[PDB]
Amino acid sequence: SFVEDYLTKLQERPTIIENPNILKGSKIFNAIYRVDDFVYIHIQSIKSEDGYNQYNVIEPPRPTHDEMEEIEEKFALSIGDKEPPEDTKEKEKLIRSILDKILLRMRLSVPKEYVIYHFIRDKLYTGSLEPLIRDPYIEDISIPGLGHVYIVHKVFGPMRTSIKFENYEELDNLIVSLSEKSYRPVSHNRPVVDASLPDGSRVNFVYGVDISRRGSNLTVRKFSRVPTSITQLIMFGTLSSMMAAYIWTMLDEGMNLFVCGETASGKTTTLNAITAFIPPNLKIVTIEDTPELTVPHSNWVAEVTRETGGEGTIKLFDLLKAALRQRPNYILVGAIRDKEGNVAFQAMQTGHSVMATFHAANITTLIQRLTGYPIEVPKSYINNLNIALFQTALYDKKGNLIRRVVEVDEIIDIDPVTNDVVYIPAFTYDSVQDKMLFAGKGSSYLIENKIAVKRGIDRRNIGLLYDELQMRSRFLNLLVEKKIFNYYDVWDYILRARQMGLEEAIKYVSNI
Amino acid sequence: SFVEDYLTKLQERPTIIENPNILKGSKIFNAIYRVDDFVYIHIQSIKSEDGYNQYNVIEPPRPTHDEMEEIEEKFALSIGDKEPPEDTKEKEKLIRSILDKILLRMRLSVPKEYVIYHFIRDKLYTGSLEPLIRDPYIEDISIPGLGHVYIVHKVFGPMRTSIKFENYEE
Ligand SMILES: Nc1ncnc2c1ncn2[C@@H]1O[C@H](COP(=O)(O)OP(=O)(O)O)[C@@H](O)[C@H]1O
Ligand SMILES: [Mg+2]
Repeated sequence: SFVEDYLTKLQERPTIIENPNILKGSKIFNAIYRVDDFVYIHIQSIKSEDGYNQYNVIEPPRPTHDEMEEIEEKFALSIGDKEPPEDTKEKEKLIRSILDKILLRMRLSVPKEYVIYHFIRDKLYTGSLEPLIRDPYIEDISIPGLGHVYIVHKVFGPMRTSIKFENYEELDNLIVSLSEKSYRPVSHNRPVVDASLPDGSRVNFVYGVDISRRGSNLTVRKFSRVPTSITQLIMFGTLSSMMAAYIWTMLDEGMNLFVCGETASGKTTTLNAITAFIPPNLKIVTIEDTPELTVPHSNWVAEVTRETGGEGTIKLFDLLKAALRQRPNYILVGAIRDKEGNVAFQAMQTGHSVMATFHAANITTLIQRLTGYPIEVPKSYINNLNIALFQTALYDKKGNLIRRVVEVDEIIDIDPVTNDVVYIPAFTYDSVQDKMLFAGKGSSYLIENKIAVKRGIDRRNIGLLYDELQMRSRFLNLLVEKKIFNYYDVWDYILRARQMGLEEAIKYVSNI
Repeated sequence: SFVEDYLTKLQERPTIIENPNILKGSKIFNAIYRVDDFVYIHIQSIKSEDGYNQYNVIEPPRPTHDEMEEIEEKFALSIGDKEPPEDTKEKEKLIRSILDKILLRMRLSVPKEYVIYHFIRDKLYTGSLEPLIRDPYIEDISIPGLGHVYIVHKVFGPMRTSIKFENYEE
């Protein structure tokens, strides 16, 4: 076996372990754990001089270079005109079959199963990075330029791996090839690309020695295909159950809402979580530069922009215009920054609800940016946007990083004397006690001028609305208590609440 | 009676109603109305958690792939790299004439009227979508991606149809 082989070259043998969690804290060890049937990891407790532990990937041996060239060329010669299917499984099925035909009649330097591993690894997956992708104990992967691949391991922290890139052009080719597999090719014109690998891991590419002077570089950040849910956000303290119940009520009624803040404040995460509040039987069109939103609704159009360096380039603006003809109930724009913002408000003015993330720390800044170049939403249409929430990163007393929705504003008007926004802060934040404050009872213009009127409830039975709100807050609190945190489970519980009512829903989930 | 054929696989018995207006707005229902001679619609409420009720298309049975393929081949032959005229109604007329000419002495697994329906439906109209286009109670039709065709119905609101697209290429 390829593994046992490797061991025999060693000065002294490492102990086989199920996983590195046992090695935690320790520092006198020597171990090999299994990842795939094709990937074993050898971890060495002896630091390098620069304090890196060594992460050694054990893979089966590769065929010769000339063998590989012969195979690729034959593979290319077969089928070479036909395009492969889009479906990843059907694609791999086809490739393995074709490969099996070519190899059958060949005399290989290494076993067939090994040629197959490496061919598939390089052609369909992430090549020499694939073992790192497959190890669940890897958090982050970095190729900073020529040299080793560095990782952050959940047990050992930063480690130097046995994988090396010693050639500029080979490194360029890796970045080009991986970005193409991530559906968003780099180019010299647009050498910086954020995207996701097929497994869902986030990847950042920086292409070309003219920008990344030690060679093209990349960073992979692993993390769930399952998006963070609204119950997790409540448990984190990012928003209260009442705040979530409020948003839930508003999305039930088609309100337009922007999630605002600075970069990495968590805006996209919050937008994705609250999307689960959009009623299930509605049409959702998402428009993004790269996919991040994981919408659970069935009627979901997911559109992504494209840069070609010429004809065929499609921007958020173009997609948003097309959405006016796609009968969506909600349009979710990944981020609004340029003239697509103007079209977002056109969408609102034509009866489509909209959510987006936006870069602004407060309502004053949000309105200045919406109404100014290059967005130029006219002032009298600004109140089509109903709600702006503002989210920020902070440190607590201990120094731990936290993210908090620090204000939720209802947009009422722009005052003609003179050009200041009229708004109501429905929620605010006390940074000292780390608590969310509600305005609250009989403070919301949206509850008591839009929803109450639709309902159509009188100003003296308005308690009925605030009671439904307090109700939704209890149900959410209950989900948190019972540790219903998974995105799709939370979605199911929300749909369940739609389909038997709150009163019946709270009382159910109280049992477990 | 391709409708009766469809009906009999059904455990429950859809009421025939000829007009779905009389169901607005009932949360329980299992009925059938006619759209035209070749299209009946079976609508049904279920306990779906995402709030989509069922809109099932009832069309005549298709001829086999081999039957259809033979027909398309002969049709191509009968044209002989001649471009259609430029009118459109005179087109369908010419196409239906050629069809009769070709099906005249063929033996098909399904009635010849059904062969013509499907053939004309895929060649001239919108294929599997055509019943939805023909149904006057449908406002929106969406194929958002792989999965079901979704519609918005004047009586029932958004519904999930029985029509499915599960292959990227097609
Ligand atoms: N409420 C939260 N609590 C903790 N971490 C969060 C929260 N929201 C987002 N994150 C994490 O913070 C980082 C930035 O999140 P993201 O939603 O992309 O922010 P933005 O969209 O503002 O750039 C990501 O790693 C994400 O997993
Ligand atoms: Mg974001």
